[PDB]
Amino acid sequence: FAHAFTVHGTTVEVDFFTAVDDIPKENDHGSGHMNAGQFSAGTFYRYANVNLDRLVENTGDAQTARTAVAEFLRAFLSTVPSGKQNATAAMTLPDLVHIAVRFDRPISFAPAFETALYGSDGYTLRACQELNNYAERLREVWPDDAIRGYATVENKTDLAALGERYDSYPALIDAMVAAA
Amino acid sequence: TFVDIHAIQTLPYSNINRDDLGSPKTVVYGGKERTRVSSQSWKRAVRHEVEARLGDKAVRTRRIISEIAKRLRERGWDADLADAGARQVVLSVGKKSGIKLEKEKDSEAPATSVLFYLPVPAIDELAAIADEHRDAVAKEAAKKTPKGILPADRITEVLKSRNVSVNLFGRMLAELPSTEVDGAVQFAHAFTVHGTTVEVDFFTAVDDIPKENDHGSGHMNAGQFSAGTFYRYANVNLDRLVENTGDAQTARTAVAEFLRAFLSTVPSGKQNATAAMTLPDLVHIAVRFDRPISFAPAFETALYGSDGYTLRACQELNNYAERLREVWPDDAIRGYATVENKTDLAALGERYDSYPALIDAMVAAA
Amino acid sequence: TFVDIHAIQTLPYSNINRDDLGSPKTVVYGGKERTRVSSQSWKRAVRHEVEARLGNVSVNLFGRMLAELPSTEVDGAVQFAHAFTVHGTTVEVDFFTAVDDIPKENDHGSGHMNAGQFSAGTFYRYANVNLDRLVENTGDAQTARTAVAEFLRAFLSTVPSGKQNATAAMTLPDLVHIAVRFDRPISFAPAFETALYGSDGYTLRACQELNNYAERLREVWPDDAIRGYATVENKTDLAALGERYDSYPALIDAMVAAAF
Amino acid sequence: YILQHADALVKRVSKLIVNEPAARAALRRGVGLAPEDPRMLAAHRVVAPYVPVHAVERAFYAVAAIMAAQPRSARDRPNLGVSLAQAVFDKGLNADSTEQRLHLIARQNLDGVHRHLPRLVLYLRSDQVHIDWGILIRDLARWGHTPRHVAREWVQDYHRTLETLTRQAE
Amino acid sequence: YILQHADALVKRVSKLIVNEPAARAALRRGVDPRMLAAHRVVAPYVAVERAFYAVAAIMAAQPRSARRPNLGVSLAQAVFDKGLNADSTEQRLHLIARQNLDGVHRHLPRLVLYLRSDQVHIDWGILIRDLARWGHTPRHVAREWVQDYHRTLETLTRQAE
DNA sequence: CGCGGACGAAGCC
DNA sequence: TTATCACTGGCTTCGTCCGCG
RNA sequence: AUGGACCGCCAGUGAUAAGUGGAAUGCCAUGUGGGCUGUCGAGCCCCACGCACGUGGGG
Repeated sequence: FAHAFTVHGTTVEVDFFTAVDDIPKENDHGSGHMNAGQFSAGTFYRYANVNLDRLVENTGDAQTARTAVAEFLRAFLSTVPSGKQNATAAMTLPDLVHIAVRFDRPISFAPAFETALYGSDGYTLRACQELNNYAERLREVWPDDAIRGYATVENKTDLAALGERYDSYPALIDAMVAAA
Repeated sequence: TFVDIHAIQTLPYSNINRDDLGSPKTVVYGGKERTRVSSQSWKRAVRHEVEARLGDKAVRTRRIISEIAKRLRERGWDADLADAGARQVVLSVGKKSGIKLEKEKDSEAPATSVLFYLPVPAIDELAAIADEHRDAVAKEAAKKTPKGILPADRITEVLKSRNVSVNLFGRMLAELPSTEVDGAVQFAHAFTVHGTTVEVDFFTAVDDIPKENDHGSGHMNAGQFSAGTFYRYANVNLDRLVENTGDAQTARTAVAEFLRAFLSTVPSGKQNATAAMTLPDLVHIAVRFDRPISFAPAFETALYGSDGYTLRACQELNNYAERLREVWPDDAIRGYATVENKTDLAALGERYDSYPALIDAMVAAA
Repeated sequence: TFVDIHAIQTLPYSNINRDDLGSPKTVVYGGKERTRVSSQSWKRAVRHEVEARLGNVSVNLFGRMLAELPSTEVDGAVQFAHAFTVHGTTVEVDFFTAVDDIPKENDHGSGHMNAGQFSAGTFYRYANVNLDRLVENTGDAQTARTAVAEFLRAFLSTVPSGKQNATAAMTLPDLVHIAVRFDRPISFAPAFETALYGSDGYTLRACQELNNYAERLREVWPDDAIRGYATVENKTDLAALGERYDSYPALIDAMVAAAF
Repeated sequence: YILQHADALVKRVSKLIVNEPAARAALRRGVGLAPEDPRMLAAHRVVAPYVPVHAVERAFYAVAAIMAAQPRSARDRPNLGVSLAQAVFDKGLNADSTEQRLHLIARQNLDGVHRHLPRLVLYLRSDQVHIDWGILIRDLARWGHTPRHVAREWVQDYHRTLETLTRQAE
Repeated sequence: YILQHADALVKRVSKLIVNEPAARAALRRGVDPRMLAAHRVVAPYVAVERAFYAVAAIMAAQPRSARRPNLGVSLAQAVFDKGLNADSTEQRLHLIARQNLDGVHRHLPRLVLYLRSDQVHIDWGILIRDLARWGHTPRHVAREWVQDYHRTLETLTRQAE
């Protein structure tokens, strides 16, 4: 399980906040001083591997490995860490998912985003297009028969390199897990 | 005769190989600290991929006696006779009475003093040699100070058997210098192109069953990590590899599989927590006839930063390669493969579309 | 007539030669310890490339064959200075552990814990060769040609073989300066008696420092010395070192030609 | 040199703080932030004119703001290491833990010192520990040229003064 | 670089405004289709494009009474010399130093055109390259403007000893 | 059967 | 929290044994 | 041509396996940008015409 980092550079945004004392005091209202807690936002890139032979060795059976992997992938998309959420409701689904079944070796696409995106305009489209371009370039540089596939919310691009497109995340997971 | 491979490969928040405290190994190079991946670790990753892919497996172990004892026990020997016979196997060699042994640990066969690096079938052959002399070992186990009985010449000839990994990386065994084989591959310490400060991650481990003491006051240990674009370099002295393996065809297969493994493998350091598996952004194979030349001085001046280092690093290796070809004229066959298409990189020779195509063309060119 | 060479060859993380312990050899100079590769080690390497490439000029150019009995010429008319780093260098410890392949029902009790010392830096190398004694002893001036030319290129190309399989320290000098001097040999070692400060690299800075020292010494002693230097950078001019050359073998050719 | 302007900032500020509430609140909002950042521009009006490489300016702004973000309980030539060791021995702070934080700052870069520094220094001034801000300022200025040197001085001063303070309690 | 073309715009345009009224009126209406009448004068020399067009137009919309230092030093000297409000021009400077590339061109015209009102000297070339520097280093240029203002204000006050 | 090369015998606790 | 922590050598003369030719 | 000349310390090596920083929080209450103000004879050359006051064509 890789460390999810932002595609673009993000400066920490200090958020000044206070707690109101409910029973009125004349001086306290004018003074009004409390600590500042810092937040941040951005488009995270996320990556993870599942070494199937070792998982089959752990569970023993291949069928339990299938349920474990499929359910795991779905959990991987669905869950969010919930750290400080009652204050900021950050529940969100990934804008793009790209599952690949590599037989020789797993290959992360983190170098695609080492050059931070400049900004001023929405990063989602540029990030998806960049992951596309890098996926294309890796299949060119490293020829392989790995079964690829993706599911995306944006329709502005076809994203040819990410393999066959599937309409929904559960359909994609089911097809890929059944494909391994 | 010198195949040398250069490579630029980024790793994100990797921490692939740690010192004793978990900090990534660093070089103060060019006046600036740069995290590095030790050569021995990556060399191990490459040798495990090569051995796994070519099917022949070498074993670097300090506890040969126990293993030979297990094989002889599977051959029908009693456990005590297996132990005495394996002790005879390691006792019958060396100048003095025998190979030095570590203090015997209760319930297990003693570990050899020095690590052995030999193929698995060679271990089985040692078991067979100890097997055909079953009566001599049976009689000598009764003696208080049993001496070596097995022929020294036959055992020494079995220990000289070479795996592909020994032909490529070499071995050393001090007590029997006749078996020592000089390595044919030079593996440089992969350091970052740019200066990298070790980033500290403060992690905690959650206790699942709720307790008041469990949370609030309790704090959990901090773990270090680092990221960056490593520069990687390696040599293969072809004449020595051909002399070691003997045949030229086996040298070709060994080199091709080695280079491909060199690109493919990653040291696996806390990878179950970081997933740093990544392909090199650039590869530059050269077949040098006069001498191998590493491009590490190209990055002795640390890159300033603020912008993505891959492109600037590739342009710098290109520019430096051009200047070295002008300063040191040679007919060395160069060639590269890169993911970025923003530059032609004229000095790195003829461009090949893929890493396996590049490797095959270059190895075939030697 | 003495032809001497100054080079500023850098080496990545390596331990080319080492003491009786693991640490590399170090000369405390300018108040700052700085790693060195002793003269004999590099010279022996040079001896093997020169003699290998030549297929008795080796008992003349260098003092005497190691395995031969003294043949009344033990001196060599070649003087290798001990290479030392331009900057101060802390010996950098590399902790390493040998892995045990067979595993018992216990985990990771590795085969061998240890720590070996290594270091990296930009060594300032220097050597001189006394042509006159070489001509008087070898006889034929053409033998002198091949000996000095082939010796010079060998001086540039070779690097000692020590812990190299674990560290690939192969490299080419960044700066080479061959000065055919008739008055006397001069080393620019005191140019770096004040270790350069770090954090931005040293190749360029060391180049320009050597340029300042060459400028000044040439000022104190203006001579008819034939000079020339070759670098792997085109960005900075070093007027004090002579005329620039596109490459190392071109330079060596021009200076061997200059000697006769 | 630098220390001269630093002393002007320490008297001025330290004098412009306890003697001003609006300026104190306008400069404290920029602790641990680049001088480039808009959110600290309200601070330039007080500190910008004394900025005597670029690292410096970052140094002065930093300290000035961090020095200003202390609680009033802390308001009213030794280094920072000696101040920390004496704070451990005297005030009884954790020794082993302040130990790892010192060892983490000694590795940072010019930008890392200003992001790891505020917690220990502002917390150190909490529980009224004496801190010579001028030396700290010139130290943050010394990261632009000799980061490792200043780091080594900080750590050495800490351990040496801790040892001497423990041995003098014979 | 950029400053070279900027100087071409300052001389060429500085002549067309003070010289030909129809062009002056056609470029000043764009301080979008409504500014296309301006391209005919400025388009051939051109984030930088937005910079050039805006600065030429704004430079051109001054009154006739108004027809290497930065903008901050020009503002501070305008405060000290012409006696403009200091504290208020102060908040407007602090508001521009935070804007983005599109915000500088919408908050900028009032202070610069009003600054040139009461004949304050303004080096338009530096201002142009500054508006060009918002595409890559907005915060940097902002910091330079503010710093120049306070530093030159302080030095101008101290030199009046 | 001859020649060459390698190891041992102390002195030493 | 636990397990792991190398070898080898830079003495003396000669004789004998062993490997080789 | 210097207690010197000649002169390698050197062959080998995973630091490994494991890990929420978590729970809570109004920067709130107050404010003119105000007064003053018409945008009303040099223009450099060629040519044509002319009542030599000027008219007209072309740049």
